[PDB]
Amino acid sequence: SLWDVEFAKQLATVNEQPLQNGFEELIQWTKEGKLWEFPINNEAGFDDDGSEFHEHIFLEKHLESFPKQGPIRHFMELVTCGLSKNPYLSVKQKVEHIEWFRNYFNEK
Amino acid sequence: HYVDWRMWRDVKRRKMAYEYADERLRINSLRKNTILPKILQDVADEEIAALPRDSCPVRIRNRCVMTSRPRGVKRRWRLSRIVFRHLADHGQLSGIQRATW
Amino acid sequence: SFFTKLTADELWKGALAETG
Amino acid sequence: ALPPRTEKMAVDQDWPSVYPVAAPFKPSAVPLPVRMGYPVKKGVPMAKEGNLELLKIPNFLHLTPVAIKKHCEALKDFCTEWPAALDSDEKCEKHFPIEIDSTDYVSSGPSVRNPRARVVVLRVKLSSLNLDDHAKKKLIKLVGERYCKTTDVLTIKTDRCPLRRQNYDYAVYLLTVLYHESWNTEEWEKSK
Amino acid sequence: KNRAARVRVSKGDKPVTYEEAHAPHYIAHRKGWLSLHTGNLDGEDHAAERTVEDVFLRKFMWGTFPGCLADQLVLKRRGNQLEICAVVLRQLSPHKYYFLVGYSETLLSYFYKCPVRLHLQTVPSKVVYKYL
Amino acid sequence: SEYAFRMSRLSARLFGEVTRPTNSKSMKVVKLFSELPLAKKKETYDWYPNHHTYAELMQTLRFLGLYRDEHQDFMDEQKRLKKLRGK
Amino acid sequence: PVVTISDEPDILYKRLSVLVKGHDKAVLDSYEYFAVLAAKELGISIKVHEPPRKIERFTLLQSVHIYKKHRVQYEMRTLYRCLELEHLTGSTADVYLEYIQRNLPEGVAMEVTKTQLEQLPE
RNA sequence: CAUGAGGUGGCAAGAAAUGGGCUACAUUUUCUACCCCAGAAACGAUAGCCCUUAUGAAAUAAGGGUCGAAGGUGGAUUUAG
Ligand SMILES: [Mg+2]
Repeated sequence: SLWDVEFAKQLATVNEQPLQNGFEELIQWTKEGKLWEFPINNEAGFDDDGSEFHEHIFLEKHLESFPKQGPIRHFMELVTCGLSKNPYLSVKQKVEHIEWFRNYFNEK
Repeated sequence: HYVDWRMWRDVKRRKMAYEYADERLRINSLRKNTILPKILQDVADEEIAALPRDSCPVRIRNRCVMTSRPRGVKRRWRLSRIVFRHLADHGQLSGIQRATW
Repeated sequence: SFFTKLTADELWKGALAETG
Repeated sequence: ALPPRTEKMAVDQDWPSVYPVAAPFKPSAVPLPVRMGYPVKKGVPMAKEGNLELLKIPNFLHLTPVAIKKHCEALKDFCTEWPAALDSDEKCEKHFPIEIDSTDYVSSGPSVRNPRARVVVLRVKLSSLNLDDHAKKKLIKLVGERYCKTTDVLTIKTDRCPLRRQNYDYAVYLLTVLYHESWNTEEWEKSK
Repeated sequence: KNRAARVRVSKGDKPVTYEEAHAPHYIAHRKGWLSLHTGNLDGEDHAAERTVEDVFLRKFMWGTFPGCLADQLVLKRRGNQLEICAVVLRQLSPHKYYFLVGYSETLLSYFYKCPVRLHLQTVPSKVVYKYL
Repeated sequence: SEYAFRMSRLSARLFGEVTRPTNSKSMKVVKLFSELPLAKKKETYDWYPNHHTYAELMQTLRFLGLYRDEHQDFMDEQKRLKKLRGK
Repeated sequence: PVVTISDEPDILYKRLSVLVKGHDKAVLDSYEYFAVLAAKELGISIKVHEPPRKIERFTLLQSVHIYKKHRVQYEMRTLYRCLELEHLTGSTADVYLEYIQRNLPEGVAMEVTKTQLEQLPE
């Protein structure tokens, strides 16, 4: 419904007044999304697709199948631990890394 | 539109590093063990060698952003001790005042 | 570059060389 | 066009409306005859109507005491007063065990992504936990550099995952699992 | 003879402004810092990035406002803000200035993803501190 | 001590980190995975900011007539003079 | 206007510490005063102390070329101010923060707010 | 169509002279404890040599063995407080 949208726009225009004050301007900015939402989080966004710690840290699931007695498995475990320790890499990235490693292993 | 050719080269190197970093890291991990076989390690090393230079992280040299000079460059501001000084004197850096001591 | 550039007065001074 | 809003300013006035939000100096706006600068050898500190120094000053022309008071009054809403859980932190401890305490930094500039803010520790008193006999002996053993002996305070710190809330959750879980482990004695234990 | 920012005594003719007429050793003493941001406090991050931006901005302003800056700018930041105080000469028509200002605000905002709102200071002549 | 060792192992298990015993050499890998690599850091890849963008934009502005590289103008003038001359 | 009230329990903050870093002392003092004025008005028990100033110093060459002895040294000072707030409801605390954080001075003044939860044991 | 630009490899080793450092040449010392009531001894510490470790695509640093120089308080002169 483009007509509806147009009507809405018109209504909005009708409603409008100028900036009035500094406070008003600030409010407008906030509404837009230019200014920050106080008090500051250092977070807003960056949600990592609803991970909840175990997805980051406990990599028994993402470890996948391979022989569980050899040095290779030890290495994999170490890698997993390292990944867990990591903050900056996402959930996806670690998984991708693991996959790559697996592929490499398969190739040999 | 960078300051000189050296700067451009550096930038290119940085870009390369960014591109190929993960792979490099993986290869290093593969290499740097006493765990797991020797042949595999050797193979990894070979692979690393094969991978192109400038993607190497060590070739990344620090210069000043403004004047392309490698030395006297504070890593806090990424500018040369001449440019930085110039900035400081006029008063264009907040906090930076002369050490009367 | 853009940062390698500077103000005109300085340039003029450089050109002139009226200060040995 | 004159020095406007100064010559025609009322003696005794709603000042908070003239400077509501924080802004620069504007000597035309300001009524005070402030002279800011180092005096010339035989002269005066520099005049109001064209100083950089004044501009440079971070300023509190907004937030005049009266204005502040007004603001406070306005914001008596938004503010549910806390109950009679009392001062001294004894009562609180008795009622609320555990002390989580994560920080958050407010830097300037376009980005707000500061890693340091994510970190969280969980300082909980061991005596206030109040459900451990043999587990007191085991918990301590488990948890090396944490647990002060002068004041019995377990203090797990979580730095792994990116978000703060998730870190907190992990810490909580870590604590719980630890407790469980302490409670549930193993067979090999006997070789002391 | 150290001779950084200090403008030189040639005669009794050189008209010099207060920021311009004070040597770098006075920065905390008889002067103030032009830029103002959290970066250079310690421990704190993103100073280098800021510095470049600051360098850019002044230059940009100069380019835009040619023969319409009496003295050097004052750059300020408050979270996600980038306030500027420019001391301008009453040379051009106000309409032109207005046109310029909005444009600058928009362009800068789009560049740095930060709502700029510069405020000007109209002064007929350069405010002389010394005839050096 | 065996008991102590066991306790340590348990602790390790609890706190995610390396459970099975190993060397200082193999911990390198772990460290690497914990960290970002040097090349992926925001200090490194974005050390020099854009530059090209800064120049080009300025040039565009100049062309338009909303900005004036005085230095550039001077250079142009010099070039013109040279052309007039010798060259 | 328009506040509303949720049915859920409000979060409890204990001894909420706030550390203000600043280049200039007078400004910092002013800020502290403002904070005091605010908190008291609100109905919040607070106190203030000034932990010691830090001064990172560093030296560089006075010349462009050669002349090694002749150096110029800089310093970038930072002074601190505590703003530890004794006992409050979470919403109130948030409001206070908002009041403070929005209108703090530019560049100079940077606060670090160690909030402190309590909660039930699990 | 080069005093411009990009790639691969390389370039630095001393017959010597001289400047400024470090370390000694020992008993006010050397080693060990302790960081100032002790007990032993009658040095010096490179140069290499091998062996690790760190770094890093790739060996410069760090440690361990081995060895164990000259030097046995310095001339005219001169440096700092
Ligand atoms: Mg001198």
